[PDB]
Amino acid sequence: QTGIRSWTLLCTPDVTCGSEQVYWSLPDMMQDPVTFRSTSQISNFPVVGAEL
Amino acid sequence: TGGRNSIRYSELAPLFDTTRVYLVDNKSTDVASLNYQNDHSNFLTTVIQNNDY
Amino acid sequence: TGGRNSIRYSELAPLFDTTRVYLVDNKSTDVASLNYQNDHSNFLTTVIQNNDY
Repeated sequence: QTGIRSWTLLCTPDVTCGSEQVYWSLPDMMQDPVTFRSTSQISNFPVVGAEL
Repeated sequence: TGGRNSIRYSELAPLFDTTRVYLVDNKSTDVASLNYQNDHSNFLTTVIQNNDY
Repeated sequence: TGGRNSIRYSELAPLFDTTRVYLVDNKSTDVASLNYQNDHSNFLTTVIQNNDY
């Protein structure tokens, strides 16, 4: 109730360091999903699909 | 279908028929502000993916 | 009027009846890129006031 056992959690390793996902975007060929704003800033294109 | 499609959002224009909303945790702006005290098994997400709000 | 109003822009949604377009020189992004060699009495302006393009 006081030790590290409190604010931390013991768990399995996983070399990958963390399943992170990626986002596809086909700005020039598919309508921009619901709330996405249309732009030209590569780092903000609309997203059409997510995947690990 | 006909007039029954329209999926609308504030001023951003009419989108028609199926589209996609995303439920994600790793969204940076969210973390800091909403689910600070929460964890991956019970969090809040902003489903509005609009950069300006 | 009826169906004849609609003032449209790319996806940004329908605006109806009179609105306002602006012709300005002092617009920063413009200067640098378009009317470099020109002067205030004959310049180019981007009338699209959308931050993202």
